Amino acid sequence: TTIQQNKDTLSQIVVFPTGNYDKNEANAMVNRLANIDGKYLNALKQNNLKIKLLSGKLTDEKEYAYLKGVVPKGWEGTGKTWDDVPGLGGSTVALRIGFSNKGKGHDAINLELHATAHAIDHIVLNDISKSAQFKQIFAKEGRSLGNVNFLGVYPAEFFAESFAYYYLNQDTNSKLKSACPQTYSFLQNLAK
Amino acid sequence: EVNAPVP
Ligand SMILES: [Zn+2]
Repeated sequence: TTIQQNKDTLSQIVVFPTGNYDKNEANAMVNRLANIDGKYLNALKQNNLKIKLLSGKLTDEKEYAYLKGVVPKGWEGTGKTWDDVPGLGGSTVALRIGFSNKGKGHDAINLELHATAHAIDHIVLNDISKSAQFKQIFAKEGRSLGNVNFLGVYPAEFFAESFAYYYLNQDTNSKLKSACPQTYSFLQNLAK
Repeated sequence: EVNAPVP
């Protein structure tokens, strides 16, 4: 689908916050999500997945208050809790506006694409990151995309970050193709 | 299921 179609899809699943926030930056986050293949976005929409953009801390939302003080998986030793984490992906998606870029409380290439990749993995693709096919790819290429002690340890995180590289822009797409050829082909074939 | 971003 075109960018126009994907933004149309995203206008039906993206939820904007009540309080004040940077409207232009929220729009920029939507624009980057619009690079995701429309097949995935419409599957998320069919499953009533909402992409919640947040004006404050994740745990300030009523539905995430249960995570206050909880140490996220893989963040052991960081001294941080979910209160300080700018994004969440999986059965739901919640993203703090303004924290997209690497270094804004995270080291993902892009916050919203990484988090939405987790939701696509889990909701649309039946946890494909844990499939035998992807485990063999992850075993070979899981350390070729940096942050090897994190991406190289958790297949779901390698899937999510590889997904983000594939769709952020053409430079990251090409960088993935050179560093992780089997992962690139896997994602290319997955999208038809 | 919840997953945090890369630290
Ligand atoms: Zn993650």
